[PDB]
Formats: sequence, C-alpha cells, structure tokens
Amino acid sequence: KDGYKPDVKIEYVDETGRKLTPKEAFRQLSHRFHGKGSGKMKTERRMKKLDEEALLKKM
RNA sequence: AGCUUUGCGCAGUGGCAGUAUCGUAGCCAAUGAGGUCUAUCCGAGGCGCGAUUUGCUAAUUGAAAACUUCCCAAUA
Repeated sequence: KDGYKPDVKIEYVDETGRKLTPKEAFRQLSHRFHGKGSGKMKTERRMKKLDEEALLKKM
C-alpha cells in the first residue's frame, strides 16, 4: 500500500445539482432500473413543488 | 294607491348534523298515538329499516397513483 487516508465522500445529487433525498434517490434508482420515468401528472406535481420551493427560498 | 298575513318555490346568508335530516316502503294513524300536572284534562304522532348525498384541490404511498407517444446522439 502507498499509505494514506481515503478522501472519499460519495452521494447521489441530481443532474440539476439538488441532493436527492434517500427516498427520492431510491425513486430515481428504481426509475432507472425499470427504465420508466414520471408521468404527466407527476411532472406537473414536481414542477409545482419545485416552483413553490424556489419561491420560498427566494425570500 | 302602498303594505302585509299561511307563506309558498327560486337564489343568497347564518347555523346544525348521529339524539339529529329523510325515505321509513313494516305497522298503527284525523274514524284519537299517547298520561306523574289537567284525568269530565290534553289531541297527531310512535314503534323498527337504512344512510347523510355532489364535486374540486392539495398532499400520501408506490418504480409507475393515469387523458393520445417514447429513451438516444455532433449539429441546425
């Protein structure tokens, strides 16, 4: 061994940069495994939730 | 001529909602169902059935919780 301490800290942060929740991370992993994404209503709900969260974070 | 009584039906408001609201279809019942007051007084409900139906929205779980295609790659 060369001799050092591992500087490893891995995570699952979405491509948008937001750190996916463990439930959200499991949902993303299951979507990737099943090869199927969110539906139209799911997309609308996600967009509304993201917009509300962004507006709350604004002020 | 203006108002108004039983008020009715429409629309708005307030409140109530398991004891209640109603059908009650089973039964008695304006040809009296019921009693400590009132008994030579009072006079229309009670026993049993079943629910409180119409829609919208958020969320919640799930891999997907639904409304007409889809994951992909250098560009335009």
